[PDB]
Amino acid sequence: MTTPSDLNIYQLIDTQNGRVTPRIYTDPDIYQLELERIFGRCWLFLAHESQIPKPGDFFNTYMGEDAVVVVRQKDGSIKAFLNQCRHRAMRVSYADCGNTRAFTCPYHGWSYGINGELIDVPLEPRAYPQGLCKSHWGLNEVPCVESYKGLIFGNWDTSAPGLRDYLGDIAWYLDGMLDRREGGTEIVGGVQKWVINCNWKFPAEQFASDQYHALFSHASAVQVLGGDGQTARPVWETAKDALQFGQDGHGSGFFFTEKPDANVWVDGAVSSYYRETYAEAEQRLGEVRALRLAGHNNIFPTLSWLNGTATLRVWHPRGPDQVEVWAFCITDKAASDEVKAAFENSATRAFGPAGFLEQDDSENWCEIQKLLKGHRARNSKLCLEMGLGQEKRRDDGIPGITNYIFSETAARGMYQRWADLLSSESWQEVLDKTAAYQQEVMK
Amino acid sequence: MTTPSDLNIYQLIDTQNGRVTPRIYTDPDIYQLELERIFGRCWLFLAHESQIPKPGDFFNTYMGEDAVVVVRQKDGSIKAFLNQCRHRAMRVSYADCGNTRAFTCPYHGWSYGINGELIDVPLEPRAYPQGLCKSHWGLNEVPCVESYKGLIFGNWDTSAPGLRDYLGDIAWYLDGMLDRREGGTEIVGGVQKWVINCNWKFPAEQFASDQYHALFSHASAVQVLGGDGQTARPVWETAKDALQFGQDGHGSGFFFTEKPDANVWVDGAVSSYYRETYAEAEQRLGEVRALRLAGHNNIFPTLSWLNGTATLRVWHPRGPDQVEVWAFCITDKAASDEVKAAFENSATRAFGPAGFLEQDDSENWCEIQKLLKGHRARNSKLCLEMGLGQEKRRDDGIPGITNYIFSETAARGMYQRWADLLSSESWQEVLDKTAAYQQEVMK
Amino acid sequence: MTTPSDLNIYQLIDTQNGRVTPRIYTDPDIYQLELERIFGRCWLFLAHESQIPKPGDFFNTYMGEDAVVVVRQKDGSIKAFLNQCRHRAMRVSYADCGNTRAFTCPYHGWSYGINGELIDVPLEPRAYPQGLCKSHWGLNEVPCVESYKGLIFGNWDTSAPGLRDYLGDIAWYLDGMLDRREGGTEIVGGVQKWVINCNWKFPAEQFASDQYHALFSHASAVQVLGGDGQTARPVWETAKDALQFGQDGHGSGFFFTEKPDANVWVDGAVSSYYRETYAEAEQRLGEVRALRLAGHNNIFPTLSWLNGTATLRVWHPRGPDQVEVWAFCITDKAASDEVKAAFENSATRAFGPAGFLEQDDSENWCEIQKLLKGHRARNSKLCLEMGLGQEKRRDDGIPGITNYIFSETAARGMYQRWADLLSSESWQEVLDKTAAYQQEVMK
Amino acid sequence: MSAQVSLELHHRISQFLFHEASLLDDWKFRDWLAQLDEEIRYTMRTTVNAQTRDRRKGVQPPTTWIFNDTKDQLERRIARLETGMAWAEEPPSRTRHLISNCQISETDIPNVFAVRVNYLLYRAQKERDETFYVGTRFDKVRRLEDDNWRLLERDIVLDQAVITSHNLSVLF
Amino acid sequence: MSAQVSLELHHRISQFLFHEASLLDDWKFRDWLAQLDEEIRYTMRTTVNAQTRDRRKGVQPPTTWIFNDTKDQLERRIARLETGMAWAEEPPSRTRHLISNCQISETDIPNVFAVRVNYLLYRAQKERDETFYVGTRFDKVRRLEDDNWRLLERDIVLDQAVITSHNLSVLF
Amino acid sequence: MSAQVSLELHHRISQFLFHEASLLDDWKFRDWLAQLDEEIRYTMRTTVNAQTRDRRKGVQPPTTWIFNDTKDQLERRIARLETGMAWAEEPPSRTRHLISNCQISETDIPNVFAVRVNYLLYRAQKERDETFYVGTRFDKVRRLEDDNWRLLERDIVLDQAVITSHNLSVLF
Ligand SMILES: O=C(O)CCc1ccccc1
Ligand SMILES: O=C(O)CCc1ccccc1
Ligand SMILES: O=C(O)CCc1ccccc1
Ligand code: FES
Ligand code: FES
Ligand code: FES
Ligand SMILES: [Fe+2]
Ligand SMILES: [Fe+2]
Ligand SMILES: [Fe+2]
Repeated sequence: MTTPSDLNIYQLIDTQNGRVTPRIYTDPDIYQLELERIFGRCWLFLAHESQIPKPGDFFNTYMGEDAVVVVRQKDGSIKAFLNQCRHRAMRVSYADCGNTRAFTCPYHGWSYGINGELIDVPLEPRAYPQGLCKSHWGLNEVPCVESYKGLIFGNWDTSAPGLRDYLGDIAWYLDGMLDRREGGTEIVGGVQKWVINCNWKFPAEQFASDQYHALFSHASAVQVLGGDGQTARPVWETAKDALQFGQDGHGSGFFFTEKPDANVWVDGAVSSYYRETYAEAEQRLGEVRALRLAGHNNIFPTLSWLNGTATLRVWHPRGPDQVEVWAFCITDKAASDEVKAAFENSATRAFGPAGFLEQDDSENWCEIQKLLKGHRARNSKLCLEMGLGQEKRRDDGIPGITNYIFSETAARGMYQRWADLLSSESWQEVLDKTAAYQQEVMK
Repeated sequence: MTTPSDLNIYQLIDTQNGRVTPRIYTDPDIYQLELERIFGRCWLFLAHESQIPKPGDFFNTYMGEDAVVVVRQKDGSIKAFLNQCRHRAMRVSYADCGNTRAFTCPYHGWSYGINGELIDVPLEPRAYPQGLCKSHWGLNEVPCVESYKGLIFGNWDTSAPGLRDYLGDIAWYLDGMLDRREGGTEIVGGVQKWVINCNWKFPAEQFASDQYHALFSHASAVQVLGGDGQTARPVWETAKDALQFGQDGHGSGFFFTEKPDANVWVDGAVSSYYRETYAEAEQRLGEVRALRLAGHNNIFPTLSWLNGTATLRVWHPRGPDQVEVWAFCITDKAASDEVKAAFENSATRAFGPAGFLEQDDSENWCEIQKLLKGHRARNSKLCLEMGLGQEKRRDDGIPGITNYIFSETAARGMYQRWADLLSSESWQEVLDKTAAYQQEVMK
Repeated sequence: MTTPSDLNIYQLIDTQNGRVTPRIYTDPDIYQLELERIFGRCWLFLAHESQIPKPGDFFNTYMGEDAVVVVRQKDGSIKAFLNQCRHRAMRVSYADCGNTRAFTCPYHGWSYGINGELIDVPLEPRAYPQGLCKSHWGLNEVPCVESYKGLIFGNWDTSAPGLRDYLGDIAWYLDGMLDRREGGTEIVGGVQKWVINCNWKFPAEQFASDQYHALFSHASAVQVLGGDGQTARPVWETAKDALQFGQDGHGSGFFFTEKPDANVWVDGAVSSYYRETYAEAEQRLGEVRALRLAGHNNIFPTLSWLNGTATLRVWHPRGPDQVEVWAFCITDKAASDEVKAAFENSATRAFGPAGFLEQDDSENWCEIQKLLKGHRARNSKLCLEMGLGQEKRRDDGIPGITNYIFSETAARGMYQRWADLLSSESWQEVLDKTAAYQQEVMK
Repeated sequence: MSAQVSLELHHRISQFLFHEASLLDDWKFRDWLAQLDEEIRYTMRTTVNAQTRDRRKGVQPPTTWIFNDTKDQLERRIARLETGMAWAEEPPSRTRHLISNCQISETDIPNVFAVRVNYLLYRAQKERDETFYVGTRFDKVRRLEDDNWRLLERDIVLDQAVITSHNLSVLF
Repeated sequence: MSAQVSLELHHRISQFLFHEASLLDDWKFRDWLAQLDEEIRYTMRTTVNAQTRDRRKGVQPPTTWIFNDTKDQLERRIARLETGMAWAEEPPSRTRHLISNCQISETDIPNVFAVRVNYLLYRAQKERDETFYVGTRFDKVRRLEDDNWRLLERDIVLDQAVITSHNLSVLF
Repeated sequence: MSAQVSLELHHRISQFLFHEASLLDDWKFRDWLAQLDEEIRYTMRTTVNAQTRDRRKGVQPPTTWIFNDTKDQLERRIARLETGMAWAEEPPSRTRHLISNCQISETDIPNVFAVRVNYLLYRAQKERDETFYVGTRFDKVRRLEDDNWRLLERDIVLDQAVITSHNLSVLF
């Protein structure tokens, strides 16, 4: 019922003029093609190395719509497997996290080791007189798993490029958060999970290239939150320079500030901790990244984070018109317990199902998805013309394509990457098309 | 994508022999083709001019599955717009009715005037250095909007014929209700909204050509209701002559009566008011229409009304197997407050979610839709052979094709119009096919 | 669109090597093709002759997704009709069971006799001046209905073989339960109905060829039950020889035991009754079948029963990922009231929504169906290699293809029959393919 | 506002309301009709959404009735079911009334007491039909000299702006 | 027609029922088993639809059990969970019992009281599973000389003709 | 275990809780804020699933906050709605609180009483939106010398491991 040929991906989006057709947000055939290609060939976030410290520790997560289990091995390596018994396809694990020595299927009793091999089969001599090859029937394994400074990503496809090459320039911005202090980072206190009724492209695009909405959507929160002396006005009011990076679908954005200051939504203790440890962060990275304590960042397809409040967000697609959000809080390992408690309170207050800020965003996305149900509604062009033609490469030492923070360079780049991945058979063709597009836009 | 060639519309319905295949009530491809063509090219009811008296007043309604806002302009005209912000497609209004000076999108802050132009764009010089053309990005507007004696209809397609030509003969029957007294009419007291799980064709066909069911479905209501002295027997028992008009998918039906009498379900005060003002109604229209205080009328696709109880009903399709009903009560403007209160009580008692009559009809439709889920159930022919071959044109001054009230002329005409609209590219081909069908059936 | 050409049935299942692709459990086009062919051309269980003893008695059941009414005629025959009024397609019966003289449509009032003819039409002379042929508009009738020793089956297709030929060898196993004593059997006390979220193929295959799971899934029930002290070890431990019959999609399985013993889940009174009546059962049938008071059976597509607890189970498909279970309890007619009460208590305790055994099975099926939602999950092969190549024909007088009880002969046969029926136009081609497959497997 | 009643009156009035609900659940409509007083008023209206400015002012879009009955119209509604030709009620619906948060207070008229409760009405019909109606409810109750209670008024509030059931054949 | 109990007895019996429900909600099955009396009878049946003529006569299609237990079978059901090999209750479900409309009456046998309530049982299990069971319930309670109460009987009514859950692994 | 209060205290505390819920339902947030005590603690946490061995030991996967407030943060949440620029609550939501199974006990601190109830919160917003939140709730209440009650603490339990609503803009 779904055919790649009948679909016209390039017809729906027009990057050069900046027009988008809303039919891409509601089409089931598009959704199945996405599940086959985009989530099949792109690196996806799995977990943090702090969550599986000792051998035998495991964590249950998702890739696309497929359940996956991540397990720490005896020699220190990390592996990821699909949750499916090779006989009748029943899951072998259900807990959120823990420690185990083998996974046992409850339906019939097949047992698998942590390395994935099939160790036990009940009544094998009677059931299989001809003999069974236990080598062939091991657990399905993710071929590519790799960790960047403590964040574990995984890929289904061997032909795809490595993690470092897939990241590219956005690694320079992620290093700003991940490498502030010696010792790395760690997660603090559990995971928050909830469900929103909107396509997965809405939050991804917003966390890629949207600072425009914070002026109007979050006016009430600014007015209310704006006894210790602090700057009531938000950082964007007094900022001198602003930067947005929009390349390969990876997006980032921040403001230039004289002093290291977090946003008004954080607690005083968190800002004090940030100010006290400025010398080490400046020495390790540099003045430009050290002074950045506010911004937005998104890694294609579905990893999002903000610099100030220290939150990680992962979106799992559930059908063409739903998504599930998992939210983590991450902080420096060397921080004391009190500072970590302050971080947890601040992040859970500002962002979450009951946060001051998330409510309006989720409401807007759900309203748009509800509207997109009529024939006339999803055949009208939408404007994407912010900052068109002003793209340039900075010479001050900041890598990548750069434009003003009030522009849609990253959104257009993400949509171009989406159209290229959806309409190409091989990764080499995708890379060639991306290079051609970059050469066109830069000149 | 969606091509009519793969479908066989003419195969499913056989008008000449009077057979119908139930697959038309449950097919999703048929539903999408209907949304594209029938609701795209046909005049649809919007509101009443009494609901938007002063400039700036607005009303929220639907066309097909698309939300629409109707607003009264300063010069006295009326305009209808689609509820969608041109930037990211978010709705700009949510209230049921009211008065306003501009519509503001809450997501980013774009503001539109009542005439639809884009007046305000926040931080435009910084966001759009190259410049933005505010003329191109106005609100989507319904090109054709027109009011007949105070009822507002709208059309998406410019090529379609005008409102008067689209109505034709059914205007002669609508004028019977609308032109009883000077001053026109007005709505009284709010709108009733509820949801039924059945295809939109069931209530439309019933209100087009079904008087047969009232004998058996509403037996209990007649027995119980059949207070002040009144004719216990309904009008149909003592009636002598009956008329049904079945042309162009527009259907109407009533009985001939010596005296002006409403049905047994109405209150005594309403019937007394009808009897007292007979001279003016007879003088303005004529004896035949003035004596009609009962019957049924439908306008293709989804406008229904009954003469006695003064109710207007609009059906909005929600998927192939659901519908949403909006019910209005309408009465003469010159009537005093007490008579209008009596009208409201009578209409809300007889018809509504809790009315004596509506319950059984909704139950029957839902049961039929539940049954239509099996392969064998939706491949068996259904009979439509009532009054076949007795069609003739009256010579007593009543326009249109006429048959006995216990016939299915209007249902067959509606299904023929449905099959013609669904399977034609241009309106001219539809008109030619309709003329050919009429010439065939009349001879 | 559902067409044989676009689909690839033979690609999905590989019987010779024993592999299955899970996509067959979740594909909607496969489901529609199944509804058209498998349930359209196969004999389906309707009722028991004990439930409709006297003329005019009726029972409401299902075939596929189509409601059907079974009625006992005055001359002693049995007829099954589709629940649909020939005018506008409304149901004519809603009660679970009872006695009636005619079926009346509530929407308009058409009345049908028990033989199905249309006897009454309200206001026919006025509604149908040209005349109506009541012969043509009778109730839709199932052409083929036949009863085997008191169990009523029905078929939609005339070209399909007779009931005896459709059953074949599985009749020899059904006769073990049905012909234990004179007088046949009868149902005791009502029907249990509930809903499970899984494909019908899961319970069908399990009740066809699955004894492996009882070792691990029902370990807790075995450990707890041992109602008082009895033979603690289940039958499978003491059993010497075991048999599984896997032919034509019909599967059966049991153990050889020295003494007539039911399973540990039954009550003591039931086993005592079996031991006391063993003599007559042995005389009527033979020692082999008389000593069998345990095992599993299945008749294609969806009839299941177990010998010990005397339960009948029918599965009605509701969409690609749901099923509805109806459970009956059946026992010998000559048994006294106390023994029948004991049977009812035992069956309702062991099997049902709240039974000790059914809970784990339903849980496993629902978990598998939940997992089958990802692209990667439903494209991985599953093993079907139990007992491969050991098929042989016994010479001790037991008909059919026979293998060890811990084998998947019947599952592979069922999947082959499914693939043959789904991909053939005529029954003769199906029979030829089945004969070819049997000749291949015997070599 | 008015002083809350003591323990005994609260107990007796709560038991009276429970008894009336149980009569409704068991398909005994003649006894339930015997419970009501001659001047019973049975009311329900519609629900609307308004602008922020309207809410600040207090203005609302116009509303309309759904139920508006006296005792005689309730008698007619009962007789319609009793005839045997009501296809909405064939087969009958199965309902449960759950009542909570009972607040009772005195009234200016002697021997009349005002009651406010919250209700959940669960309705299941035929096979695989389920519906929940949640809301609040206001009542007035009169006590006779023989220690018997009658219901004088009932005003019901439903929280659904667009009612999601095809009909309401159940008495609230 | 049996006289309703006074305030004190109503209060004490209501508190006893609430305590039993709280024990069930907190996964304390041994204390709950200690609550029951030796002659406990735990019953539930099925629901059917009948013709108009049958309803007028009083006849209905035949029904069958769903639960029929004594104390020993409840002990077995508890031990099955305690073993650790019940895959229906691994991981366990999370349930809430809501009880309302409590009516208490005397009985012919001394020191035995009859109770009728309405219940809503909410069950959520694993991730994204929710089920509501609404109905009525009849109980009998025996008071000991030391002011301790035991449960003698329980008969449960479920309003679903076709049960919409795959299994019932929760004690009502 | 915990000593149960008498009839009068149970009645008064139950009426106080009902009054607070009614204030919340009628969109009167200033009076509701006046109800709370200065040291109010408003808490909710997350729900997790654990292994059989962990449950036997008592260990669980780590959890995190959802609500953690004092009186000042509740004041801020009220003022945010009062500004008129909260698009989550424009138009406002329509809610009903149903409270049941009230158990009241004494506490070591004089004039402080512990309460446990079960709640169902029904939320309907815009057109065709409905949500049920079912759970349990623990409270502490302080009585003043002028026979007025204040709320000192509130800890809420939600039985959903994966919350199925896009946001929680309602005060539980
Ligand atoms: O810089 C920050 O701390 C967050 C600002 C922001 C606002 C809206 C979308 C992304 C980031
Ligand atoms: O004339 C009337 O008031 C009602 C008659 C009727 C009967 C069946 C369908 C529509 C109208
Ligand atoms: O023999 C019996 O009574 C039951 C044995 C069984 C095991 C697994 C599936 C069906 C029947
Ligand atoms: S289901 Fe896993 S071993 Fe069979
Ligand atoms: S969503 Fe309307 S202005 Fe952006
Ligand atoms: S619906 Fe059956 S006679 Fe018309
Ligand atoms: Fe934001
Ligand atoms: Fe009607
Ligand atoms: Fe089993």
